[PDB]
Amino acid sequence: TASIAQARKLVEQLKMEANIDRIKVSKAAADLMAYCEAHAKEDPLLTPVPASENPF
Amino acid sequence: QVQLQESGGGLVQPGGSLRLSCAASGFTFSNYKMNWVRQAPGKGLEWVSDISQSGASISYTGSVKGRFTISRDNAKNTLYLQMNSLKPEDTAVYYCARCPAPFTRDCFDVTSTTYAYRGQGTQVTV
Amino acid sequence: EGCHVDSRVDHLFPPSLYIFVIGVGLPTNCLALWAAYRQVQQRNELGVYLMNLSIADLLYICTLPLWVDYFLHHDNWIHGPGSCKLFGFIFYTNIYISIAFLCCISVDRYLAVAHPLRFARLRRVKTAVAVSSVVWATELGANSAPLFHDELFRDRYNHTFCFEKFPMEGWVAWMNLYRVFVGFLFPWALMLLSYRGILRAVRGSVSTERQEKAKIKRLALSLIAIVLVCFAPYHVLLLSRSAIYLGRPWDCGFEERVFSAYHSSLAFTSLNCVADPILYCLVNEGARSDVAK
Amino acid sequence: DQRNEEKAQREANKKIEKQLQKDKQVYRATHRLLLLGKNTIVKQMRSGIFETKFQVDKVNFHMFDVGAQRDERRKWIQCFNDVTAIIFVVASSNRLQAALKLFDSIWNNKWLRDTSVILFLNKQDLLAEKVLAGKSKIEDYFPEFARYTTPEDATPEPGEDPRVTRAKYFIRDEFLRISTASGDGRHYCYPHFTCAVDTENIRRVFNDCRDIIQRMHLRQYELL
Amino acid sequence: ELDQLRQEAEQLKNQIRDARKACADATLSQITNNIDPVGRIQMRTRRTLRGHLAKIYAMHWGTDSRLLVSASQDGKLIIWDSYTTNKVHAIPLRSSWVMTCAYAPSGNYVACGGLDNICSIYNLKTREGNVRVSRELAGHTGYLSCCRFLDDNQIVTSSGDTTCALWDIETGQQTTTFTGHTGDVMSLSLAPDTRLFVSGACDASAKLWDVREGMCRQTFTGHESDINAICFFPNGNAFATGSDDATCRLFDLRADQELMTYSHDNIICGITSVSFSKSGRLLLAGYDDFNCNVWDALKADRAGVLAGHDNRVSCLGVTDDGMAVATGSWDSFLKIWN
Repeated sequence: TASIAQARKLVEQLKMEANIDRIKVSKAAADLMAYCEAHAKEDPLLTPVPASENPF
Repeated sequence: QVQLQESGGGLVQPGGSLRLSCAASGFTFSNYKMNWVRQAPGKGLEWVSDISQSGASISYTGSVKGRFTISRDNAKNTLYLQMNSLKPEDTAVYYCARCPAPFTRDCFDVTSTTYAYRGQGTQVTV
Repeated sequence: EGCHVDSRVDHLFPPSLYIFVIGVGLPTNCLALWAAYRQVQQRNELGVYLMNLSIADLLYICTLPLWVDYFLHHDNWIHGPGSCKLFGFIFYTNIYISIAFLCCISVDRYLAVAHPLRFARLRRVKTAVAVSSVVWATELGANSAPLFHDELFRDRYNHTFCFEKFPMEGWVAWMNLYRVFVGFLFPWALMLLSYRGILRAVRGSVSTERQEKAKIKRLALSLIAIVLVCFAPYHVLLLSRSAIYLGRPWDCGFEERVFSAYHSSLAFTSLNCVADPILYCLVNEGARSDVAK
Repeated sequence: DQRNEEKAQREANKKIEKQLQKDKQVYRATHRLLLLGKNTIVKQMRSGIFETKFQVDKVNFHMFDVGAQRDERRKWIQCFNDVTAIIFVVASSNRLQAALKLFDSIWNNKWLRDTSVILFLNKQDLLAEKVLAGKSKIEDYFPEFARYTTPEDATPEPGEDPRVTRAKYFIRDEFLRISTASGDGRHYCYPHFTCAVDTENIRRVFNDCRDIIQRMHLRQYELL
Repeated sequence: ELDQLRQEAEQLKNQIRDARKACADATLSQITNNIDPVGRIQMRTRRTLRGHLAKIYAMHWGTDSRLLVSASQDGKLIIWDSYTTNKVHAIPLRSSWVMTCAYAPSGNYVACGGLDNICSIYNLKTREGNVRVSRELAGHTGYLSCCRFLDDNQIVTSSGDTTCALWDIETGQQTTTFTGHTGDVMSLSLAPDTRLFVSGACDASAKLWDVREGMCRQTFTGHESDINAICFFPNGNAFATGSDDATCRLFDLRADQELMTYSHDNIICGITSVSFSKSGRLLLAGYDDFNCNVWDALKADRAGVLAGHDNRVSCLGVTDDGMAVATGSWDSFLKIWN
């Protein structure tokens, strides 16, 4: 019964995550690429910063 | 998702030779020290048989020495255990456990009360 | 009044051995220096001792070429008296500094292997550098005796020496006794005792296999015996010359005969300058891999 | 303008450096041990981890016992890699196979492959009782015991029946089969026999640690 | 019936798998192959921080990107000045085994935890001086793995008993407990808006949580071994997981699917630490082969190796301004790369 109780909890959780609205991977990756492109300039690791402004 | 779906079962008199394998999916089935763990009625999870990544270092527990033979079909992703001359000592639900990590030679946590990569077993009454 | 000497062995053998030492020991000593510095970078106490031994050896080879020149001209120093003073003080005293640092290495190894759960204040890098500085200062002070006397004693024959008079002075004979005993036998005896204790400790271990114990025995025997095979003839001849000089200052036949010996055993002594790196850094597999890296 | 800030920063750094040097001395002065498998050992020595401090031969030992964690150990066992030794307290009175592969998983772990292990085989009185009487479960779950006999290397200090000695050394060789296989100078798996009445496990662990640090010094000072 | 319960569970699993398949219109490679590769990103060791005695299991950055806190197994918690390689504080912890240390977003507090099942909040801006504990948080059963600050008087802790907990320091008790995992939760990362956090455990699955609501909204199952590190994407609509299967995976929260599998046939060792760059273009990962490997999140091609550690790399974190990367490993060194 305890295992069956865990089973009821699991199926309730599965029902909770069954209704969640989902967007397609195409847009879910296009937005990530857009964010990566937009903030590209402000990233010293990617584009090196001049040594005068570099604290290290 | 990692899944270890067992198959087999059925009542047999002492000396039975019934057997069946798992249905492992979700991983490579070639980098893991998979083994067999059965839970006895009113007893914790203990181990019986073990096989290596390729099928070389086959090791057995005392009670199953000379009784059941372990088989690992890589291309068929089945831990194809063969139970020959079965005895009423086992009467257990059999889980096809898997090594926690790939490309390693240590099954650190296989007999624990809870374990992610164990799967649902099949009761083999005897 | 003086002592007549002559030997073509001194003309051929010492320059050849010294040339070999300059050729081979310099890169090996540099590699040993780098390995020792790497060990100190990893908080290894033996690294400081190996570094100091390496720098002493390196000074020896650095001053070797002028003494090669001195032996090649049939014992004629044509470079100057003050340069003779400095280069003699570095050519000698470096054998003894190297012996002292070998003794320090042996003592550290004994205090570690024999007693691994014991004194660590004397097994710290600060203690190592303090001991190295103390050894350097003490050896230089104890061997600075010739620098207060004169060097470059010209001989009535075609001989102009640098750091040695055949007729011999009393002070140089007493200094030779002090060398032969304190600077050679005492630290070599300490090294032998330390490696004997290390061998006992290794034999007493349970986690050491048969092969490793035999390997350690061979390494310890080599380390103890190569110093002997490289230095003992020179110090034996030094002791003999000094003993009979105090016996008979006027005598010359002894020096006349053992000219070849004394200067062919000074050539042999320089082989430890290449022996020390290839034995204390190159022999170990891990340090060999580090050097290859 | 920044002079005062820099001076105060350097002063604080110097103070912290002195404190860290003292902590360096105190850290290297002590050895850490992990107790796995066990209450008798820690009781005779003197929350997730139960600290235990004891001093033998003027050397401070720091033994650590896990007492509030789950059955899974594949994650938190990695933290105990710098310890001097992992004290494995087997029962060795089917717990035997579970202890055997706990030892095997410790042995073949890629982070404990340099950490030495101390074996103790805690149960001896009930082992003697089980081999003297009962159903003789030792051979049922270990059929090789029938072929195996008392080894000649064994030294029977307790002059009891040969059955207890042969079973004890059978378990010992079962552990040493996986100890030696895929095992070299990195560790040794020092085997020992203990029980409740034993009052000298402190000395055994101390000597084991002495040997471990001796081997580490041999590897570290190029004396091998 | 129990069998009926399992049947319902597997039917729901099949339904969600079919929905995820229907949501996989295109792969990341197809939409990403057109952009320029980031090229070889080689950064040198701009600074080395020495002073730790044992392996470094945790480190964290301050909001100013200038103050650095490191946790190691010698029972020490050193707060470094990255610019001038100094030591502002050296906090001796009661428990030597610490796996997580946290720097408060406004300073004045530093957290630590480990095999003691306790998260210790250390006050920095004291009335007079020195450092002392403010409150000790107890109640977790398993070892603490990763604790991060929400703000003052609110902390989030990850534990090995398959449960994460939300605390308030002033009262000292939990506000919400998070349950639903099967394996030990090993790492935790917060959203930039501090409304959600994702936890990866030893059951090869990562789950997204709601801090106040207190239930798991989504689960992500794409790995094949224990997830050892998690990290939110700068945007907050993605995260990266590193596991023992030597594969780093990028998961999307609005499509609950794996996006990329940064893996190679050469890399056999698992990932210990994962941290994104400021722009998210670079996905730095710390492996167990004594190396940190700089991936490119968009195009799975690997574009950098942070060689220089002689033991396992366990800690990795980019500054809040993305100016420096500090790599804490098991050689007791924090090398700062830029």
